[PDB]
Amino acid sequence: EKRVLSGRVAVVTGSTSGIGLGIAMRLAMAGADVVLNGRRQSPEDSAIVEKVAAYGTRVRYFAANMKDRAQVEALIKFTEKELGAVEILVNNAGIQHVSPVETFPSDKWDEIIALNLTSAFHATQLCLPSMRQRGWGRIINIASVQGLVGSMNKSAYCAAKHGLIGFTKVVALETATTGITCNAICPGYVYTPLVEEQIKAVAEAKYGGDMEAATQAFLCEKQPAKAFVTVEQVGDAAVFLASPGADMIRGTTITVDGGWVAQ
Amino acid sequence: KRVLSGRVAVVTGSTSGIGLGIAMRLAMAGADVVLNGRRQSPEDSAIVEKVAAYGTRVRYFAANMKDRAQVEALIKFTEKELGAVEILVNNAGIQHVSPVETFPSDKWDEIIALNLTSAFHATQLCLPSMRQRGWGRIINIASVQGLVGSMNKSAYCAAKHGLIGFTKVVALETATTGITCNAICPGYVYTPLVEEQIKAVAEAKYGGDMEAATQAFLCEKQPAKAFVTVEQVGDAAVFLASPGADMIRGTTITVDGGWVAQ
Amino acid sequence: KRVLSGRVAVVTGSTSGIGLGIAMRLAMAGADVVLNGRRQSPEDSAIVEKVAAYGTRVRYFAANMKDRAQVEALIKFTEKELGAVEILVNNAGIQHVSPVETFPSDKWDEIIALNLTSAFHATQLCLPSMRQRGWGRIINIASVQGLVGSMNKSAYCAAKHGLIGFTKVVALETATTGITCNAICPGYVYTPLVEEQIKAVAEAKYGGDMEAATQAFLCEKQPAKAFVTVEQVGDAAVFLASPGADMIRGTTITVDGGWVAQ
Amino acid sequence: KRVLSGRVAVVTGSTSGIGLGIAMRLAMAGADVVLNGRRQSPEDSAIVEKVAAYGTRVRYFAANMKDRAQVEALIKFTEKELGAVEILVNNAGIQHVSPVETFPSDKWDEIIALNLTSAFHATQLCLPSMRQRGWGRIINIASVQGLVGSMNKSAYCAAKHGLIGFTKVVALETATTGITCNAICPGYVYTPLVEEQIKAVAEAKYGGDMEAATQAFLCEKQPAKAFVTVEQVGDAAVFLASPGADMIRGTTITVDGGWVAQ
Ligand SMILES: NC(=O)C1=CN([C@@H]2O[C@H](COP(=O)(O)OP(=O)(O)OC[C@H]3O[C@@H](n4cnc5c(N)ncnc54)[C@H](OP(=O)(O)O)[C@@H]3O)[C@@H](O)[C@H]2O)C=CC1
Ligand SMILES: NC(=O)C1=CN([C@@H]2O[C@H](COP(=O)(O)OP(=O)(O)OC[C@H]3O[C@@H](n4cnc5c(N)ncnc54)[C@H](OP(=O)(O)O)[C@@H]3O)[C@@H](O)[C@H]2O)C=CC1
Ligand SMILES: NC(=O)C1=CN([C@@H]2O[C@H](COP(=O)(O)OP(=O)(O)OC[C@H]3O[C@@H](n4cnc5c(N)ncnc54)[C@H](OP(=O)(O)O)[C@@H]3O)[C@@H](O)[C@H]2O)C=CC1
Ligand SMILES: NC(=O)C1=CN([C@@H]2O[C@H](COP(=O)(O)OP(=O)(O)OC[C@H]3O[C@@H](n4cnc5c(N)ncnc54)[C@H](OP(=O)(O)O)[C@@H]3O)[C@@H](O)[C@H]2O)C=CC1
Repeated sequence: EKRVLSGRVAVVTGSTSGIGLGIAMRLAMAGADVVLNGRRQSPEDSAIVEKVAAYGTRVRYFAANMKDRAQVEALIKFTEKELGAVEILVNNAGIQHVSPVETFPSDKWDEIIALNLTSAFHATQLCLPSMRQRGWGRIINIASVQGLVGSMNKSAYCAAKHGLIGFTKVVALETATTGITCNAICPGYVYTPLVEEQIKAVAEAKYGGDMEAATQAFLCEKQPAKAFVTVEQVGDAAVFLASPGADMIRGTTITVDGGWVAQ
Repeated sequence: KRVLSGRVAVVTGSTSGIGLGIAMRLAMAGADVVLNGRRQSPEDSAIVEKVAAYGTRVRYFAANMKDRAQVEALIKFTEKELGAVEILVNNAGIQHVSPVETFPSDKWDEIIALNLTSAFHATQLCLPSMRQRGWGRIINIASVQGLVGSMNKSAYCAAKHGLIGFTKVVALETATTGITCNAICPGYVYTPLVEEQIKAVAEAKYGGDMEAATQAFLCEKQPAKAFVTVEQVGDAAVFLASPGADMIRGTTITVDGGWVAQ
Repeated sequence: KRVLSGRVAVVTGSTSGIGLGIAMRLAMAGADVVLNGRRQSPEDSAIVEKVAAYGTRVRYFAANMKDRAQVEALIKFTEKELGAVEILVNNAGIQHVSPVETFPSDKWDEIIALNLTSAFHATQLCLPSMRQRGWGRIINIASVQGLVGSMNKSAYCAAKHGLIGFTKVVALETATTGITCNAICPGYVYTPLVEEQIKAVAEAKYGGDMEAATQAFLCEKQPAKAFVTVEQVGDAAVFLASPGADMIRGTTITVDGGWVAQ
Repeated sequence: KRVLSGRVAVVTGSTSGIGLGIAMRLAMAGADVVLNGRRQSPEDSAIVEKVAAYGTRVRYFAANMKDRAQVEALIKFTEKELGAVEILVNNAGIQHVSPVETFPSDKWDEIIALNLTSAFHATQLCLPSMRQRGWGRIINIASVQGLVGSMNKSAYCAAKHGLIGFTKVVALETATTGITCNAICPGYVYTPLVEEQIKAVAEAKYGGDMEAATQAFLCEKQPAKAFVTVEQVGDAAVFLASPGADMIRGTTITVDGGWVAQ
């Protein structure tokens, strides 16, 4: 019980890649046991368990599609069996689809709402009773600057992320007199596959295949620091929210965005 | 000579409450109006007559906004009867009060479907004509609950926050055009949606006393200690639809007696 | 007849720009108007005639809003000439562009004094009469720079943020009365305050090319790629002063071409 | 080996309350610390000893932050005793509760001077060294009152709103450097600044009952029904000063028991 989160059991959805893996790493570094998650029996990154287990805590991986409420429940029940009560829930799994509103596919709209907002509701609902019984909990929702402002061609995603922030506030208010907090982190751009795919698409469509020009234009359109936020930095924000100094941080956004929301 | 003369408006869920008040004010300002609700015969049998009193063309079309095909049928009906949809007011909406832990899955899905996704469907279906004609207004009826949270309203706060985010994106995609998209955020307004909540509170806490329950409900959130009216929400819709609001884009007009100010 | 018929309005700094545009729209809506600037002889010698074209009573009073005693003289003049101040528009404001490191101390103080503290002085002096009469409108001309920051505008963003916080408190202190207080937050409007900035940018970056400098200046911040007009800011003031805004309290009306939405 | 080892911090108004809590947390995290208040002999004779318990270099310098020449003296004292100022915490602040109508002109000016303008003076004096060194933290202690309004706190809400606006500008002017600027927004914390307000309420409304007044004061605004602690604010400052916060720029860290969430 030396490190700040020693003994706490965390679940990070969509932690085979990107921000989720970064968060899982930082939580383990801080002493938490961690359950990793994605859709596949074999993640594309075969080393994720080894990477997170390097910090001396207990780690598991469980394949579950967060768009299926029964699989969300399976992920929580597996954690309870393997490691113990879920004490830190990080709702992170998420997808993007870029399109003008007029031609935004109906199925893509529904999919983004299902994963990026409703899945967080399902998991939070499943975890809250145990947290209430134990008198402690953290629900950390990975929103976006796109939950606070709009961007062109991201209608479904901005809607889901705004919704996720509204959901965050309600959960925090319903738990405000308890040792359970609920907060959201709002990253600006982070160089993960979700962003790389977008930059590749505009590089081909607009910049003659020049990935450096496309990266600079994509980043600097929105982010005054003219640099990406890192997955380690988002993880550090998750560790902060999970720590005792954040016992009275409730229903808020921690924006880690290079200045995007400031202007 | 009226400020919206000749404009064709569609107001979803306009058989009752705020939607009907908006329709009334739009017609007072000279717009033709298509009213809408789920029923072949709305409960209020005089809604067409009440809105038609201001000398504009009025229609009613029954369509459930949770069904994309019926949203499309509403838009096509308007195009056929009155002409292109120029003012779209996404207003139909529902509430369900429950703690998060026991919030029914189907009730969450229903609230997201109507209070957020149906606005996406109707906006998607109306924007092409608006772009072709170079003018439009999309007015989304959000809530103070789209800006802050309240206990036992997780789905509704989520949907209304999401509706405001959607508003911003549509406004930005149209920012260099004659189309604007904005949201109105009312505080509490005394409609059946709120009356049913006050009844539940009166029965649980105040021995059925609606006078007492209404004041307790209102004063928990609304520093003016008075309700916002359907006419006031309609006046905000007229303002957003008028030429003075050509450069109001992607914003919230909050009409809430001070709720968000504190 | 007209919505503000007979109401007595004071618009500070209404010899130019947004203030004159607000005064014009308030007069068009039927209000009597007191115009105000620093000079006995405003640069624009025609302001009283331009505002008086709408058939209401118009006056001019020279007073520097940075001096509480001259604020009081303006209110007293209005009370003697036209009657009690019913609509107060706190609009006079200045700008100074500089990095924080070299921002002159006296310029910081001057911006705080005019763009924030003068609104407190005028509001304090007008509220007793509004309370005695059971009605009032205080309309504070803020900025998008009261909601977000921009480089090289530390004092102005501070003052305008402060003005928005002040607006909320005044609104909460009057929430159960017939007095409201709100702010309007324009984006860029083509006034001398902005033209001077565009001139500086042109010389620093665009070799004196006003057109190039004007498109760069706008499109850095304002997605509509067009200026907001003084008439549009005036129409927002009329809306806030009307009966449909009786329950709009402590809020911002953002008229900005999409700036705050992204 | 601790996360802020070797960094030199200055915390203004750190003889009491939140400022002392921040100083303690920064030192626990490895920072050298300069404490500050108005008095040659602070009321708490032990502040230096308490902060120095964590094995870092600690100093105290008496200076009134409303006087730009004394802000400069504090910075120059720090440079001489400990080295370049790397972490600046603008914390010193005062409160005055009064309705707007009777708010004393002098108390308004005093609150603006200390709660807003002093942060500008100290920031302006510290930035040049931070830019040369390529690293810095400016942490401004705002309030939930910088994000929303409360009755009878016009000057304070204005100043704290302005401080948040200033924070954004400084962060944008430094966004491509190793300097960040951010604000912490606490809800109610049980310091003398709050205890004096509760005593006023108790004597005015609860017949001297401090326990009743405390619960009413707290529960009107703060859904957690508990006070935030000076240690928690300090932990937020340590987080902002840490490497994980290198890309947190121009934002608010709100530590308020849910106040802004509703
Ligand atoms: N990158 C950025 O700039 C920003 C990202 N965010 C948010 O960060 C979060 C992570 O995104 P990021 O790391 O960027 O994107 P990545 O695509 O790198 O990671 C996405 C993660 O989600 C998992 N995943 C996808 N669909 C499902 C599903 N249906 N069920 C379970 N797991 C799933 C993937 O795992 P697998 O493929 O193994 O199933 C992967 O682990 C998202 O919520 C995103 O909105 C917020 C702000 C900025
Ligand atoms: N009342 C308040 O305090 C506030 C309300 N709002 C918003 O105002 C909007 C109107 O609500 P309000 O007037 O209060 O509530 P009402 O219940 O009074 O009106 C709801 C309207 O929606 C219609 N409706 C319901 N479901 C559907 C559907 N699936 N398809 C089409 N029409 C439908 C009803 O018509 P029928 O029954 O005839 O089908 C009725 O006309 C909602 O979006 C609500 O969220 C926002 C802030 C405050
Ligand atoms: N232009 C823009 O893009 C935006 C402007 N604003 C705000 O709009 C308001 C008006 O600015 P705008 O019209 O652009 O600026 P202008 O410079 O065009 O007008 C400024 C007005 O203030 C008057 N004035 C200046 N100092 C004083 C003083 N001490 N006492 C009394 N009157 C004074 C001037 O009158 P005289 O010289 O005759 O004394 C003039 O009428 C300001 O508060 C500004 O911050 C907000 C958002 C955008
Ligand atoms: N307490 C709360 O609930 C909240 C407080 N805050 C903010 O926290 C900060 C500290 O507040 P809090 O700790 O509560 O108040 P305290 O009154 O407990 O402490 C105030 C500190 O400021 C010092 N001080 C006062 N005037 C000056 C001056 N002119 N120059 C230098 N130092 C001065 C005092 O030291 P000395 O008397 O020795 O000079 C004391 O150290 C303030 O900015 C306040 O607005 C924000 C949110 C909530």
